[PDB]
Amino acid sequence: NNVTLKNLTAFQLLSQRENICELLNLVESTERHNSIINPERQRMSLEEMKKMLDALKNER
Amino acid sequence: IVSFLLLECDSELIIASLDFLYQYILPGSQRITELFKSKECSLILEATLPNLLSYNIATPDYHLLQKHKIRLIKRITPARQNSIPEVKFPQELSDVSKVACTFLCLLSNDTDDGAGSAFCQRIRPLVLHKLADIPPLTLALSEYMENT
Amino acid sequence: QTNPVPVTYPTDAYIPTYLPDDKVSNLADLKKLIEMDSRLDLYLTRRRLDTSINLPTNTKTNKEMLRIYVYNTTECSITIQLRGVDGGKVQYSPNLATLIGMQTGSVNDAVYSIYKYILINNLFVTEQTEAQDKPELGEVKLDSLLQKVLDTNAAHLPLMNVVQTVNKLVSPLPPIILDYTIDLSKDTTYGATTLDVDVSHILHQPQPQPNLQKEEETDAEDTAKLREITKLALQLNSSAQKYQFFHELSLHPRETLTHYLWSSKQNELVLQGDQYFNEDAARTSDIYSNNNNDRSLMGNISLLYSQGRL
Amino acid sequence: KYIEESQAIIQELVKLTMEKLESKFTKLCDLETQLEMEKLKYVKESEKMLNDRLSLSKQILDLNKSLEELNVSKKLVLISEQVDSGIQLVEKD
Amino acid sequence: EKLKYVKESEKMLNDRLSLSKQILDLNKSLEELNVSKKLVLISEQ
Repeated sequence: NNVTLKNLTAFQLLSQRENICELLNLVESTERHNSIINPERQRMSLEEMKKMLDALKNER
Repeated sequence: IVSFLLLECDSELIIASLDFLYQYILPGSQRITELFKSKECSLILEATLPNLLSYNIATPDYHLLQKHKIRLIKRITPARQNSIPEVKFPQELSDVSKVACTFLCLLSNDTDDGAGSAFCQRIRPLVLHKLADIPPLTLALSEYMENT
Repeated sequence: QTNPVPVTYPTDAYIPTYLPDDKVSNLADLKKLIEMDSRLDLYLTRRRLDTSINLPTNTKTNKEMLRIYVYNTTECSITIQLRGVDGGKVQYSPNLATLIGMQTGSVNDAVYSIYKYILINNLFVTEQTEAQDKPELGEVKLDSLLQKVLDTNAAHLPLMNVVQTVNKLVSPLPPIILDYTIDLSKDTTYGATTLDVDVSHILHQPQPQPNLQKEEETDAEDTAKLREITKLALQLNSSAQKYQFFHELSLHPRETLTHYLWSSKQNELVLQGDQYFNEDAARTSDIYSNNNNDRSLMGNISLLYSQGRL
Repeated sequence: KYIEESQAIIQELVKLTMEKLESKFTKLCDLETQLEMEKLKYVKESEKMLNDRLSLSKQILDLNKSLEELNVSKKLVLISEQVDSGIQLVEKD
Repeated sequence: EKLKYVKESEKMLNDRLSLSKQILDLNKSLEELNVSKKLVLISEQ
């Protein structure tokens, strides 16, 4: 919750190193990439959108 | 900018918006017309200015009275009920209220039969309530009460 | 409140505007939704302000009565209250009841009527009134009636004094009082002794609704929803920044790679600037030894001695 | 495909929601105009009643004084707790 | 709020008319016995 010079430099360096290691394909981030996408959450949100759209369609 | 006026928890932002609007409508009357041409700005000003008059000055509270119940004092003296609690009145305004008073005074000095003068007449009764609750407001809104 | 209460969690976040409009096709809808949310907020916050006009009246918008019997039976004051009496309706003094046209009302109604009377008859000392005809400005010139009401033989009381006298001129509704002293000769009386008193204001019982149980819940729910939305917006920003980095790399590889190398070297140099400050390097004679190739520690001694601090 | 269907659905949903909210806003604006009209009429009538009440109370005071001047045992009394509720000439001791 | 305003306006109008009738009758009675002035509603000029 506190930000010092050490924390800032470490954060920036970590981001840079992660990006570069991803360029060389030296990292497997399936867990993060599927917790952010979360296809289950995608299906849930899609069904919620469909239900809301049907509700708006039938009120007329 | 008038939406900025609509806030409540930031005195400095309100004072900045009021200063900008003052400097805006200051030179003449065509700018008053351009300001009140918009329906949203008109509505927000009409709903905001009288409430900005009584901004953070601790008006007399008539709710302690409604909550105060009247009984007989338990206890050879005759039976009194109880004394109605006192009601205090404010003795000075806040900066936001002073700036709003100056803005209303400036806005009232426009030519009749044109916008800005009809605004004061649409706003008058709420200002009368405010004046009844705050005497320094009656002293400070002299130019507004003259041109109305 | 007069200040926005600085908090510890992020309260908002920008939406990135450097994404390609062709690939991302739902930014326009999100911005439309944000605008509509702002409009709804404006409308609610505006219409939740008090702008209702209430002029002083009474008899605001039955057969229900009550009879009280008193009788001495054989073989002294009496006071009665009704507990439906609050400060919301009081008894105006008989003098004030001639200034205003009513006898019973609220306190704010009395104050408003006093101010309206001072307005109708021109009694405020103004610039024009002084120029036409010493009293100060914004003072009230008293008439015979105002003097009979305030009980002052002065002429130029200010306004605070007038409204404080108004506070003086108010008393609660008087209770029921009977004077049935005694009766000892007759067997029983059951005389008239009847009082017809309204109890309508007590059997109707207009009560308010329960509060402070959903306000806190609503506040907490809205805060949680706003924080979730802000977290999602920050995640979007992170993804967009990674995309922008890789796009820039695809455009100019050499410059971005040189920048990466230089920045990594510099950040690694920075992160190694406090390693010999841990009470282990401090308590042992290693970092003070001259055999260190880098002598950035002992070399200061001379200067530190000349400054006297040491 | 997945995201494409979601995009079409989102377009339609946003369109319908915007239309619904704009209709609600129009209704609210009309109702607000009506409220302002009624408030203006009420303000006019209430100011008239208040001025009449104050003037009538002062006149009642003067007339009771005059009745006491000419030796008349009558008084002018409010029928109820106001002036608007009615006044009448009654007799006392 | 709108309903409140409408109701109060109508009540005020009715009370005004009733008060005018009462004032007319009281002025007639005062003229009957003796008087120097008459009750006057400001609204009627």
